[PDB]
Amino acid sequence: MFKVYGYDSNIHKCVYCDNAKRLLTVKKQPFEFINIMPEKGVFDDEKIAELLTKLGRDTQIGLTMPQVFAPDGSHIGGFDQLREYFK
Repeated sequence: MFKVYGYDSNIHKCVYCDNAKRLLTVKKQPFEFINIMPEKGVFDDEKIAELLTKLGRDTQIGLTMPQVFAPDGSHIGGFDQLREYFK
């Protein structure tokens, strides 16, 4: 299943979050959303922590959301980046 790290609407807004969700549905793939910001204060270091490790072993200065991850456990990217995953 695909894993998306971004916003929904209750805590934070997101226009590209909905668009992408449609992309998958169009391809017929199992996936689920995950709110990286469970609190209006700060994102969830728990999910954000494992995320950082998911990509590699460095840092991301300005990483945008939502961040998706392949079922097997890999960094796919956003829409365009993921579109490549689909093709």
